[PDB]
Amino acid sequence: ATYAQTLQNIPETNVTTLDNGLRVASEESSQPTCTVGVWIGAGSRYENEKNNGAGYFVEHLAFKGTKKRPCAAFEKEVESMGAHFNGYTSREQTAFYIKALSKDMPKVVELLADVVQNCALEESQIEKERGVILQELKEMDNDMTNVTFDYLHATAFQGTALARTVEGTTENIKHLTRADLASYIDTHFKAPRMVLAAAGGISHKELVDAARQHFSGVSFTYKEDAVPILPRCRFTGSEIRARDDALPVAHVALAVEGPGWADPDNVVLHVANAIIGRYDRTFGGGKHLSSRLAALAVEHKLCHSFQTFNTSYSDTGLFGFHFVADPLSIDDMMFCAQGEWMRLCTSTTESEVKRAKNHLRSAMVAQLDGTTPVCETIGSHLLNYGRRISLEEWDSRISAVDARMVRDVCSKYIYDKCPALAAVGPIEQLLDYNRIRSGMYWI
Amino acid sequence: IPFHPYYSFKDILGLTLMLTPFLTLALFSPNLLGDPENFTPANPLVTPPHIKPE
Repeated sequence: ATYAQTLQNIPETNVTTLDNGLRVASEESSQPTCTVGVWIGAGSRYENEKNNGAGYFVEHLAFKGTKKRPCAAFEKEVESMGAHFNGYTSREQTAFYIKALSKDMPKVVELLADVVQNCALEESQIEKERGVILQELKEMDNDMTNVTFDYLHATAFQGTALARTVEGTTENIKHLTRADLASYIDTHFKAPRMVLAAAGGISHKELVDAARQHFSGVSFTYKEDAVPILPRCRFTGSEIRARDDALPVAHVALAVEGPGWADPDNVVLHVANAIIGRYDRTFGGGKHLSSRLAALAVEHKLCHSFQTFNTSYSDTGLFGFHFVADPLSIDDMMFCAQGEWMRLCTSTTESEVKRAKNHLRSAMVAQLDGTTPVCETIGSHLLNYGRRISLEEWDSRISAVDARMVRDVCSKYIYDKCPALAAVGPIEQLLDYNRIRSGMYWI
Repeated sequence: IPFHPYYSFKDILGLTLMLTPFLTLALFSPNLLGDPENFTPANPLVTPPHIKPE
């Protein structure tokens, strides 16, 4: 029963829209258990300077209870049905979802609706979470990788909204008002911008009837039905070096502006990132690993790890790589890294893309390893790509990619481009933007 | 900072600045910095009345 076929067999993802704008979608499996959630098209990018951190503060309350069912009432009801509720909030995408028995499919939707709509926002709890978020910041600040990507955005998108952290400023957390969290919810958590997605043993029809029932938003004026278009974020070849010779290792991330969800090149970009891949000191492969960079990394003890990435966004994106190294091998590593990038633009081989494509498909499949991940793909696809994109399609697109294509596309986005750099730790060895800028050409 | 490109570039610039006067002098006023007394072949028997060092 060849791969090809198993692909065209996976049940189609159904989507139906309500009069309020809400879009309900789902992929039905025989699974006795399931996952359902609302993927809102909101994040820190929608926040401005005065409320940076709202969507995150709000994330901390969508679970402390609603108007109808207060704290214990909510938790008790949810804990007692063996369900798992949890979510997240990115720069331009927020999500809240539950993992429950396909049986409870309809009661969950009710619960979801009650959260996005009737958050209690108990002004008593607010002051508590305020101290919690402040505490999580102290912690997240010790996560070099995070510090490094935030900074990456901080300078690559300096001057724009995309250059803000999701968690927000220490001041905003200390001062946001119930009212602020209030309007945040009112302004963003809106039907035409939300997506009720589900995966598992669930009837799409049953799913949508339940949606109609509690997700009964009303829309009178045109304004309400409209989805705002965010102001464009300006990428800037720049660098931010936060140095502290006291930290054990050093983090380095370099990137170029990426196209954005909609753009087909992304496929090619992924196939490329698939060649250089990623590495880490516990990869059994060793000196024989296929990725030259990885291989080089191993042969020269160049880094405790490295990883490529193609972080997409609506209108923009970040295509780069990140590596952790010892103070004294930062240069050799950076050198080799740009080396492979230049190689991508100038000499990618068919054999490489062949391996890359296979590896990619495999990752593509792992993206749908369970109701939750599958669900996450739906919520995001609709939200980002507008519709759903089947593995059969992705797989198609991927197959079209070839060396020539990789080189052209990579040259297009990499060659002779002013990159964005972020470095943290004992970064004295790696140095000079110029020296790095010249690494952008010839290979 | 790495010598290159910071000082390799600075130095090249510097060279070109020194080069102008040096060539201007060389091409336009060749013997400006030189004594005209030295256009007279050495005469072991006569020290020029006006003899100054370079």
